[PDB]
Amino acid sequence: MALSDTQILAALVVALLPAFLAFRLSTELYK
Amino acid sequence: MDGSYAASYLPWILIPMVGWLFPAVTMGLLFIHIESEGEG
Amino acid sequence: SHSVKIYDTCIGCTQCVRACPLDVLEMVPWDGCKAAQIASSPRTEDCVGCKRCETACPTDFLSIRVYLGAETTRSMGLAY
Amino acid sequence: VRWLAVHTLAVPSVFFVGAIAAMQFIQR
Amino acid sequence: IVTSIRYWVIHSITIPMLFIAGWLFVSTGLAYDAFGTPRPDEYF
Amino acid sequence: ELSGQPPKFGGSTGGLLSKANREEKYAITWTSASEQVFEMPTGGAAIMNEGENLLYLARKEQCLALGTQLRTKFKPKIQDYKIYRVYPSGEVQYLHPADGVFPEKVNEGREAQGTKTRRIGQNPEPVTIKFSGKAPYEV
Amino acid sequence: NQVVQAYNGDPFVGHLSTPISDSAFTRTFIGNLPAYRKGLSPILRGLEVGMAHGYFLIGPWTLLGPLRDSEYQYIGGLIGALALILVATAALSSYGLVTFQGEQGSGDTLQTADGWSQFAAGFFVGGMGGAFVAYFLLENLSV
Ligand code: CLA
Ligand code: CLA
Ligand code: CLA
Ligand code: HEM
Ligand SMILES: CC1=C(/C=C/C(C)=C\C=C\C(C)=C\C=C\C=C(C)\C=C\C=C(C)\C=C\C2=C(C)C(=O)CCC2(C)C)C(C)(C)C[C@H](O)C1
Ligand SMILES: CC1=C(/C=C/C(C)=C/C=C/C(C)=C/C=C/C=C(C)/C=C/C=C(C)/C=C/C2=C(C)C(=O)CCC2(C)C)C(C)(C)CCC1
Ligand SMILES: CC1=C(/C=C/C(C)=C/C=C/C(C)=C/C=C/C=C(C)/C=C/C=C(C)/C=C/C2=C(C)CCCC2(C)C)C(C)(C)CCC1
Ligand SMILES: CC1=C(/C=C/C(C)=C/C=C/C(C)=C/C=C/C=C(C)/C=C/C=C(C)/C=C/C2=C(C)CCCC2(C)C)C(C)(C)CCC1
Ligand code: SF4
Ligand code: SF4
Repeated sequence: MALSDTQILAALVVALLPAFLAFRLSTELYK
Repeated sequence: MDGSYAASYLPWILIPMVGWLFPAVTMGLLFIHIESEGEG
Repeated sequence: SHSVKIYDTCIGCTQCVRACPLDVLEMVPWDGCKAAQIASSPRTEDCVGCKRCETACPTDFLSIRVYLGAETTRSMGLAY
Repeated sequence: VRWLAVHTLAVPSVFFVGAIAAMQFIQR
Repeated sequence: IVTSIRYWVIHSITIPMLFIAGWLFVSTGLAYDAFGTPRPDEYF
Repeated sequence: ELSGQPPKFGGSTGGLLSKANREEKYAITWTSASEQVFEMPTGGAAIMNEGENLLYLARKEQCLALGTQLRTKFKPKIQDYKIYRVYPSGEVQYLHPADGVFPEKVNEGREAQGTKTRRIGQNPEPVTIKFSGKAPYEV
Repeated sequence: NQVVQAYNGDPFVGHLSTPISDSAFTRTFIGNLPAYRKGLSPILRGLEVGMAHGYFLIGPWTLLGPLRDSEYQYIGGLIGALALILVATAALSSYGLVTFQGEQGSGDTLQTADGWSQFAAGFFVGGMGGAFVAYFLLENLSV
């Protein structure tokens, strides 16, 4: 059966974390 | 435009942000940074 | 700005000085050649790196070399 | 009514987000 | 019909001017003055 | 300051721009024995006066091109041209000739700078001077 | 007789006198424009400039835009004009932020950070005013 919209929203919430980690890594590499 | 996939409203807002809001913001910030004088 | 270096193979032929259009080179007294003169580049901040000085040099390879570096308003030849 | 129920929250929120957006630049 | 047209017009007049009003309020020396928040220069 | 009597010119669009009054400009002065016609390095031809003349340009290369034209393209040659750099603050730095004698000829009192004591083939290898921020000619 | 001479008395500058470069009518018309007039506050300058520049932008989308066929035509033109004026204000603010962030002078009140910011704000509000008045003129009824 197809995905549920709650799954999509949860996927976005989960993907929030690698965004923050990537921002931190980029700022560290900028130094 | 609309589709039968779940959460069909997500493209309606996500695509304009990644097409207008995000590019405008990043080019604005980059233009500000690349022009800040001093501290070479 | 560009860097202009004169090596010890110069024969004091003065061609490089005349070929320079932005008045960067000069003839100074010397002893290592028959002509008893050598080339100097006191005003390298005005050199645009047009390589005319090298084109005028008659020695094997080049007794005068021009290395292009940081670009300023003068070295880029800008009128605006 | 629903009109007030939405506007009482909407009409200050845009003002406030514009304020914070400007503060994100006013910092020296 | 015309009702949606008026809805769009009313929502186009107000949102940009409200955002810019907030931006002007905090950009000038109004936010510090009204709310009592000190500007960074006066700090001792 | 400097002398005057600009050459009789109708002007052109190839002259100075904002940089002239914001970064620097250049001046060239020379004394000619006749009121004749020369070629402006900015496009067009201009009449230079009998006596002293002063001309403002935007680049040192233009001044030296005009100096070359003066020295070579006239039967009574001109050898007294002077080139100064005019800063936006009114400070004037005398550029060419440096010591008053032309750079093409040997003269005492020069410092002999920019000279390497080795051949171009004896430069140090790039690998040996790695992580020194200097190219082989810089050492 | 000669209508073409040096630009403002110095031939050596990169300009020439033309019947449109320094004519009396040219200087009078240019000098009285809102961006070049005398004794006008930067905020009012921006208001006056934005009014016209947002008034005239209502045109192309109303007649040529994708919604020109439907009744949602003048509304589409209005939305396009508002978006364009918003982006214009953003660009003006960015230019002001990046240009006059060094030393500040008051010889010209337009060429300073606070002056340019006031110009941008007035330009925004004038753009909205002009676009909306143009829509009110063009759009039928809706009242
Ligand atoms: C790199 C992988 C990748 C790529 C190329 C796309 C591509 C696309 N996604 Mg998508 N997406 C991804 C991963 C990706 N997705 C992931 C992991 C998720 C789970 C959170 C989603 C969730 C998602 C949703 C919910 C929607 C899209 C939509 C879209 C389409 C609209 C354009 C867009 O990306 O903005 C919107 C997409 C996002 C904001 C996703 C965030 C970006 C992901 C999470 C990470 C990308 C980082 C990337 C490596 C950065 C590289 C930088 C490089 C260019 C220099 C487009 C086809 C839209 C669509 O299908 O419209 C019809 C839509 O509504 N995506
Ligand atoms: C789509 C393009 C466009 C259009 C239609 C307008 C339209 C307008 N602008 Mg505007 N402007 C634009 C882009 C545009 N602008 C851009 C990109 C900028 C950023 C620099 C500006 C900055 C700006 C300022 C700062 C001002 C205007 C003003 C004006 C108004 C008066 C017209 C004017 O400036 O004098 C006409 C234009 C000139 C005199 C400039 C020179 C144009 C060339 C050199 C003409 C060549 C001469 C030639 C011989 C004429 C004959 C040619 C042919 C017919 C034979 C008018 C509503 C003024 C205003 O507020 O009015 C209310 C004003 O003060 N504009
Ligand atoms: C120059 C080439 C050109 C031209 C004239 C047009 C024209 C048009 N396109 Mg189009 N387009 C083009 C290239 C072009 N396109 C390209 C290369 C692409 C991408 C491949 C597109 C993609 C595209 C899309 C996706 C859409 C259009 C649409 C449209 C129409 C309305 C939107 C519009 O442009 O007006 C809006 C207004 C502007 C863009 C700005 C107006 C600029 C003004 C008029 C300049 C005036 C200067 C002034 C006169 C200077 C003198 C000043 C003096 C008087 C003082 C219109 C017929 C839309 C449509 O369907 O309509 C039928 C639409 O949805 N276009
Ligand atoms: C003076 C300011 C405003 C006035 C007079 C006004 C007026 C109205 C009116 C008459 C409606 C009814 C139309 C409808 O519900 O479809 C409406 C709806 C709405 N307004 Fe506003 N508006 C104002 C500002 C704003 C702003 C700044 C926002 C920002 C989000 C906003 C959010 C909304 C929303 C979300 C609706 C839809 C209500 C619904 O769907 O139930 N309003 N407004
Ligand atoms: C008249 C004049 C001058 C001379 C100007 C001349 C001769 C020509 C100028 C032409 C210009 C400036 C043309 C400008 C064109 C702009 C266009 C084509 C804009 C298109 C915009 C679109 C289609 C936007 C679409 C969108 C918007 C608004 C969004 O926000 C996002 C969505 C989307 C991409 C659809 C000068 C001398 C420059 C200054 C003087 O003050 C006034
Ligand atoms: C809050 C919330 C909700 C909504 C959440 C929303 C809306 C979330 C949106 C999430 C998004 C939008 C995620 C975006 C992710 C982006 C990523 C993961 C980017 C990764 C980049 C990487 C890995 C590396 C980049 C780079 C590096 C490392 C460099 O050094 C420079 C080059 C460069 C390429 C830049 C809802 C209401 C649902 C429920 C309640 C909670
Ligand atoms: C995040 C993300 C990503 C990335 C993205 C990107 C990076 C993007 C970029 C972006 C961009 C890149 C953007 C752009 C935009 C643009 C625009 C928006 C423009 C506009 C324009 C117009 C409007 C035009 C107009 C005109 C002209 C100018 C001329 C002719 C005519 C016409 C009208 C056409 C990906 C994919 C990985 C996916 C995941 C997420
Ligand atoms: C006065 C006026 C006006 C004008 C305005 C202005 C003046 C504007 C400006 C504008 C501007 C001034 C803008 C800017 C822009 C910018 C940009 C758009 C940028 C981009 C960027 C990019 C492209 C990036 C790239 C990069 C880099 C750099 C590095 C890293 C990588 C990358 C690639 C990312 C108008 C018309 C309105 C009207 C009237 C008045
Ligand atoms: S052209 Fe070469 S050989 Fe002649 S003086 Fe100059 S550097 Fe020496
Ligand atoms: S590169 Fe050109 S400007 Fe530089 S010294 Fe050689 S001839 Fe003169």
